[PDB]
Amino acid sequence: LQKVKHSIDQVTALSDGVKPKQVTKNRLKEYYFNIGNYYSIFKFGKDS
Amino acid sequence: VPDKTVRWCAVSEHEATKCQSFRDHMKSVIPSDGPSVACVKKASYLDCIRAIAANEADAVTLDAGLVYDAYLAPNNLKPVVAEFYGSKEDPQTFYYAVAVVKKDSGFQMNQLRGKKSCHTGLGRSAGWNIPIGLLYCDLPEPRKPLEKAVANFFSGSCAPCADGTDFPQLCQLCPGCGCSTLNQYFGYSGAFKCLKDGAGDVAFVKHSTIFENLANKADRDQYELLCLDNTRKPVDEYKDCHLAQVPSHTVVARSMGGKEDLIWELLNQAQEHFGKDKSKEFQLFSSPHGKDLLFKDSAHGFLKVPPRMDAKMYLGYEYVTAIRNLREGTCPEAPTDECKPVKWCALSHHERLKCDEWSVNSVGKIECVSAETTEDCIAKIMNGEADAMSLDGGFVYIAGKCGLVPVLAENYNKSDNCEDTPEAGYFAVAVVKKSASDLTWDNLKGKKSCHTAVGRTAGWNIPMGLLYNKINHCRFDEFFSEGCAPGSKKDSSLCKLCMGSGLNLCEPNNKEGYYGYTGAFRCLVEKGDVAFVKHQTVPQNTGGKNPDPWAKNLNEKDYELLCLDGTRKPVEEYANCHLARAPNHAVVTRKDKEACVHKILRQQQHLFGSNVTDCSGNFCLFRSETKDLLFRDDTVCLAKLHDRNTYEKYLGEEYVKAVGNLRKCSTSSLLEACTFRRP
Amino acid sequence: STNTTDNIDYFDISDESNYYLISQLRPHFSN
Ligand SMILES: *[C@@H]1O[C@H](CO)[C@@H](O)[C@H](O)[C@H]1NC(C)=O
Ligand SMILES: [Fe+3]
Ligand SMILES: [Fe+3]
Repeated sequence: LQKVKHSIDQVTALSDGVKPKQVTKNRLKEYYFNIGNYYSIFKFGKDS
Repeated sequence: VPDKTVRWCAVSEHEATKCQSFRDHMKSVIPSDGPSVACVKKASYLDCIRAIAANEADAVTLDAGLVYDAYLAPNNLKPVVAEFYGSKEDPQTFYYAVAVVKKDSGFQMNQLRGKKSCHTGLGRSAGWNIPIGLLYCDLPEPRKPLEKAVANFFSGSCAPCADGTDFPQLCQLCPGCGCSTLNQYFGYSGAFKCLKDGAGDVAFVKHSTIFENLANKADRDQYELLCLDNTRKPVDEYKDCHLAQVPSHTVVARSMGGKEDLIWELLNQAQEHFGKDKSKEFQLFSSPHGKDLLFKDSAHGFLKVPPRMDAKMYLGYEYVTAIRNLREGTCPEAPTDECKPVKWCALSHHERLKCDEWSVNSVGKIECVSAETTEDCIAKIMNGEADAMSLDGGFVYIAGKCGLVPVLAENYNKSDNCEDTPEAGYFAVAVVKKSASDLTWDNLKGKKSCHTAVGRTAGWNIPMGLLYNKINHCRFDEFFSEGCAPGSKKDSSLCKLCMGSGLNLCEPNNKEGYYGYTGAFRCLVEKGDVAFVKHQTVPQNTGGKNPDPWAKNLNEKDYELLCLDGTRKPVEEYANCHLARAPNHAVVTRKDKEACVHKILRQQQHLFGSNVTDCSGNFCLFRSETKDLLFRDDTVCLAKLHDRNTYEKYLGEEYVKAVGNLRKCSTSSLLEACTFRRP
Repeated sequence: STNTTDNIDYFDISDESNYYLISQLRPHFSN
């Protein structure tokens, strides 16, 4: 339950949000990899 | 908030590029649960030290001489990861400091006056402390402040980080002293460029600096480096023309908040993937837009600084004393006519009573400084806050590894000339009772075993070194069922058989009743099956020799000692049945106060030795209140050690081998920290 | 009345580096 609440807190914390029209390719990879892992924490959290 | 970042200090933006590349490349091969790097840009090294102190950043890399400026309060910074300089096969930790000069320039070391000099920093190890410390005492008065007299000594120079406002001669060859890579002559390569451009007559660097900046063998055949013996030698051989050896650069961190396990967790996964051509894309130890950024370009690996080792034990004692005398400005003359009073060391508030009574009954020649374990008082000798100790041979091996020497060695045999006679030693035995006749040295599985304390000769090293070759594994808490051995880990059964209450269980000192020889005999009488003591324990506690009642009631004949083959031989006949012959105890001290502790204890012996009768109502240094405190109670005289003053020579070959078969099983942290030094 | 437990699968173990957690629900990893 702690990992679920931390995941929701970080994602909604990113929904303020910083708005670039353009980013670097490795920055974009860091983004999709990043909040993709937050989906992995949340969807892994619900059934547990 | 990512909640697990290691902040890092960069000295310029020109290093902050390297921090950003190390951050993005180190983001990949660590998973998302692991730690990550963040970058903090501070202007100078000292502002980063204040930054880590005020909890902004967490780590930086500093030299050996700047850790001394990093642990002084209110900073309190400790080295946590040290780096290595040799090859991967034989890792070196020390490195050399040398003085490189132009060819045919016509200086030896003693004409070195008024010539423009290229330093690498103010307080860095290989560039300031060894050059100024070598040529230091030829300077005229006033020595303090050091920079005024060095500033009048060299006819202009460049030493970065020195205050150019109060001292213009230090910042003369450089335009302004800047503490970053923006100053074009900072660092090892910068001081060598201060030699190469022709403005400097001498440049003080390490040995690999001339190798790294040049790629031509003939150009290295031009430049030379000058020695201690007033000779010039070529730069290919720095083993013979080096000024001094210094410890490595370290990543400093905080002492309380840390966090050290994330620094080691980060860099340990960093040097594997990124160390030496391990990735072609990113380099940890090389950079395109500069050299020596965040690390050295001569480093090859990182090993952990042990947790016992603090700052002063990292730098050593010789180097801490040289930097401290170079700051305060003393330059001692030292002819040995009168000696200072010896600061003795004593543990745990009974030895403070007997020590202080001895401090008053002397003239004033023996003082007392306390400790709570013996392992801590050995470190307190190594720092300098105490001088002597009386240790048994197992801790004489530890303090021998750490750099102390034995001076006087306790005798036990009464004679009309015992200051001369070298005794062979005393025999270790194990003592069992007449109630149990099924016990046998071959049959020790699941029996309770009382011990003197961890690390001692007759209680731990000699018996468990013999039990180790049978049981073939390091854990002894699983072989015996229970047993009383103090000083071991609080989790073990070996801890929870002992009696010292409360919270003083397994504390290796006289807080417990069960500590010592006689306390091992107490747990043998009360709750144990076998105890490991000296051979003289049962006669000293047999038959009303102890007025304390549990030993007042006891007798000799019921307790009989056991051989190692499995038979019974009487306590009266100890020579034909013993575990091993362990050496007698010894007084240890540092190598400089050897003659003084020798002299003061020889004179101080004859007043308060065994010749003095009427002990109650007077002072008897060798007797005590049966707890065997500050000295072994059946000493006769402190024997002289001549021709044999080294732990190797004094302890003998069989005992050094007998401890060496147990050295992989040892868990004492101070031995690990002392053996960290060796490459 | 119920005196026994039927489902036991709440046991889980993590790696020594604690990087990954295994579970006994499918798909047995978060990844
Ligand atoms: C013991 O003390 C007496 C009196 O102080 C002294 O004369 C004697 O020399 C001492 N014994 C030794 C062995 O020095
Ligand atoms: Fe250095
Ligand atoms: Fe002993």
